[PDB]
Amino acid sequence: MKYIQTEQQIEVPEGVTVSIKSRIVKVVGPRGTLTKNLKHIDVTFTKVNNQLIKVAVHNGGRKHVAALRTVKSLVDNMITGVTKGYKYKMRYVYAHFPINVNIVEKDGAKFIEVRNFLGDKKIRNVPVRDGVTIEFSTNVKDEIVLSGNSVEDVSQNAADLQQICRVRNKDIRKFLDGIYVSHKGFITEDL
Amino acid sequence: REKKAEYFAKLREYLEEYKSLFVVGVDNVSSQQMHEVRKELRGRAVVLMGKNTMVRRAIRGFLSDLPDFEKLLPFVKGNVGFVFTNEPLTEIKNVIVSNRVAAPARAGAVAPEDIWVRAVNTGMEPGKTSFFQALGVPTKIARGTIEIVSDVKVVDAGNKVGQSEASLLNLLNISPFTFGLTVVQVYDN
Amino acid sequence: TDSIVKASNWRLVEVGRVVLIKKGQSAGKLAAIVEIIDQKKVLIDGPKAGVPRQAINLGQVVLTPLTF
Amino acid sequence: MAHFKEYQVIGRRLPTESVPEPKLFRMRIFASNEVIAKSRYWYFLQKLHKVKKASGEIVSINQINEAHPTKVKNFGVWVRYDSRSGTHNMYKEIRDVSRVAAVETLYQDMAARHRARFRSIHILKVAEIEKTADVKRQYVKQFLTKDLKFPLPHRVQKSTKTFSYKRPSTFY
Amino acid sequence: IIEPSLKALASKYNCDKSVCRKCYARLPPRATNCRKRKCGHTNQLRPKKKLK
Amino acid sequence: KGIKVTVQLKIQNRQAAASVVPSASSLVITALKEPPRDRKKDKNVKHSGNIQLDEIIEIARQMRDKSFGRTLASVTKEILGTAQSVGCRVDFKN
RNA sequence: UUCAUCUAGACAGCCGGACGGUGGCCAUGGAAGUCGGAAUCCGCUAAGGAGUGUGUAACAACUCACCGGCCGAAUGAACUA
Ligand SMILES: [Zn+2]
Repeated sequence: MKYIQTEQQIEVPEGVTVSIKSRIVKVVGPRGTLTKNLKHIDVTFTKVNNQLIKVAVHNGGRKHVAALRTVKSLVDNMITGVTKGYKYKMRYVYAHFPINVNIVEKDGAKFIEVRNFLGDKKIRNVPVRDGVTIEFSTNVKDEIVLSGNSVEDVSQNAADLQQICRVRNKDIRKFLDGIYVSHKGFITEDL
Repeated sequence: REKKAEYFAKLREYLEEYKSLFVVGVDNVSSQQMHEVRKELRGRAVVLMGKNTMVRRAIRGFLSDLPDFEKLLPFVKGNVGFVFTNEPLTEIKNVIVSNRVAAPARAGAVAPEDIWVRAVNTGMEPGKTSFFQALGVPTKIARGTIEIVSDVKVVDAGNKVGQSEASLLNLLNISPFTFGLTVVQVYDN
Repeated sequence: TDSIVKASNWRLVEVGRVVLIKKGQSAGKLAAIVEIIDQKKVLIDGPKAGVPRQAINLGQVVLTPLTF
Repeated sequence: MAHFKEYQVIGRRLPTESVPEPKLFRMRIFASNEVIAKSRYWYFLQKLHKVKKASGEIVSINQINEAHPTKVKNFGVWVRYDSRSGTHNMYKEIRDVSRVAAVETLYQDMAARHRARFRSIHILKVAEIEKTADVKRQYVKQFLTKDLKFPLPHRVQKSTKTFSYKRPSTFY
Repeated sequence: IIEPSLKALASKYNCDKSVCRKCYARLPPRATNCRKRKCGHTNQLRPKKKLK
Repeated sequence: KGIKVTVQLKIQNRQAAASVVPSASSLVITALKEPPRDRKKDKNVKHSGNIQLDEIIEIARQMRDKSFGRTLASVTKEILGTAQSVGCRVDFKN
C-alpha cells in the first residue's frame, strides 16, 4: 500500500555492548566482536534507553517492509551469537564403510579432510576460516561437533560437508549414508 | 470462538446448578480412558474439559449468581477439568487417585527417559529376534522361545522413542510413562 | 552500557511547522501546516503573511527546523 | 476533459399540451464546463426513460460551489466502469478536501490501477464519511490517529545552473 | 546396517520431499509453489516416489 | 457371526480354555432372528429385510461387552436397528 | 467482488487424546480408522468420522477433522481485472 511507518524493538542484553554507526553495526560482548556490513537495507536506528533499539522505515513498499524484518533477524542473532554462542552437532551415518575424518594443517589453511566415503579411494578436503572451531566429539556416539560466533560461519562450511557427502551417479533415497546435521544448538543454554 | 452457540448454552444451563467445585485436569490424555473416565461418571457428573472463557470471567464472576464461586480466575493453566460436585466430602479424595499409568503407548509417544530390564522370562514367540541390531541383547533361547540371561541397560537419556524402541516395550507389559492423572485443588461452597 | 547510535536527524512535520513557499504566488512567505490531508498534499495557514488557506503539495514547499 | 467543475442540472421533457406539466427531473453531475455538463445530462437519462434532445430541454444550469472548500473529511464513493471484458461496480475511499477535488483524483486514479478511461466510467454516487472508524478501507483509517507525524527522507533539491560545485547532501 | 532412528535423520534431507510436476525441481515437504521461475511458480505438487 | 468383522476372546491360564461368549454384535440379532439365516442373502449385499421381531429390550446389558453403564434398556436401540437393514424392530429412530 | 469468521481469545505455532458399541452389514482369501457396495447410528462429551492422510496377513503402526492449555490481537475461502 506503501505504508507510512512501522518499527521493531531490538533488545540488547547487558553482556553485549552494541556500537553502531550509519549503517555499519559492530557488536561486542563477553566473547569477542562481530561486525556486519549492512549497506543495502536503508533503515535508520534510534537509541531509546540503553537496552532497547528502535529500527525504522518510512514510506516503504511491500519488499522494503519485508526487509525491515530481515534486518531484525540479523542483529538479534548477533547479540545471541556473542553472548549465548552456537554449537552444532553433526552425526555420522555409515554402513559397510567407516567414515573416518581427520584434520590437516596444509600450509596455513587448516583443512578438514574426509576419507573412505562410500568406498572411494579419493581424498576429500574442506577448508574452514576464522570464527569456527571443530571438535571430533567423543564420550558420545561418533559425531563431529563445531562452534563459533556468527551463523554465516558455523552453518556455511558444515552444511557444505552435507553438500559434499551426497552420493552421485547412484540413486539417493536408497544410499542413505553420509553426514547430516542433527541439532543446531547454543554453546551455553539454560542459564 | 469455534463453537460458542452450541456450548455456551451448555456453559450456562448447568454451571449455576452445582454448589462445590473440584478442579482436576489432564493436558495430554489417553482414549481408552476417555471412553472410560468421562463415560463412567454418567448421570450427574459431566467432567468439564471445555475452553478458556477469559472475557466471560467478568460477567460470570461479578453479577454474583453464586456467592462462593469467584475463585477460578487464574486457574486456566493446563487443560482444565472442573467436575461438578454437589456431593459430600467423604467419597472425594479416594476416587480421584484411581490410576497413575495405564495401557502402553501408541507406538512412538514421547518418552526420552531411561528404562530398566529385569531377568524374568516373558514368553515372546520367535518373531523380532532378527531385529535386535540397535542394542544386541545377549539372549538365550530355550527351544524356540527367548530367555533373558542377565540384567543389562538399554540406552541413556536424550533420545526419541518411535517404533523399534517402543514395540519391544509394547510387547513387555510395562508402561510407567502413560502421562496420566493429576491432583490439584478442593474447596467447598 | 554505552551503545552509541549515530544521530540521524530529520525535519518531521507536526502541526506547527512553519514552512517556506519556494514556488507559487507566496514565493518565500511563512505558512503553518495545520491539517495534514494526505502524504503529499498539506494544508497551510499563514494569514498575516498574505497567503490563502489552501492545501499545497510537498514538492512546491520547503521548511525549517524552527517549529512552534 | 480538464480540472473539473461541478453542476446541478434539471430537465423537463417538453410539454405536449395533450398531457401537460411534466415532472422536472434532476441530476447532480461532474464536468469540465457547462457545455459538457449539458451533453452528459441526456446520457444519464437516455439510459433511464425515453427522453432525448428532441423531446426535452435544459431549463436552467448552475455551477454548484462547495460549502466548505478547506475542511478535511473522508469521501466514500461508488463507481461503475467498463473493463476490457466485464463491467464492475466498486467502492473506493478517497481522501481530499472538496468534492471536485475528491474525484479529481479518482478519474486519474482508476485510470492507473485498472486502465479504465474517461469515456467508460459512470461515477454514480459520491457520499461522505464524516465520522471516524467506519471508513472501511483501513489504509485511510490509519491516517486518522493521534499525533502520527512523520519524517520525509531523500530530499532532492532543484537545479537551475547545469553544473554545481557542492555535491549536495539530502538532510531533511 | 543403518538403524531405524538414523535412517530417519537422513530421510529428512534426501527422500521425504516434494517435487514439481512440470520442471522436476526438488521442493520442500510443505509448500504451494515451485520457487524456480522457469515453470512460473506453478501449483502442481506431488510427493516424491518413496522406496518400495 | 464367525470370521466376519466382530470379536470373540479367548483366555488360557493353567488348563482353562476360555470358550466364553462375550459375543459381539451379530449374535444379539441372530439369537432373535428366524432360523433360515444362511440362505438367500449370502450372495448379494446383506441389507434386505422388512421384519419386526420382539419387544424384549431388557436384554441390553447382559450380552455383549458393555462399557457405557448409563441406561437400563436404551443401549442396543442406540447401537443398532441402523447397523443392520435386514430387519427393522424399531420403526422411527433413525 | 462476495461468503465466512471476528478480546466470550480468532488464524497460527508448542503439547498430545482422536475412542466405545465394533475388530458395523455383507463381501470374500481374510477387509478391523484409512480396498468395493450399502446402512451414514448413538453413547461419551473436550471431541472424535461407522473415518481425510499413509501401512499390511484381515493385522498391528503414524497422525488429522473434531478437540481441549499458552502468547494475545486480528485472519481466512472462492473469485474479478
Ligand atoms: Zn516447478
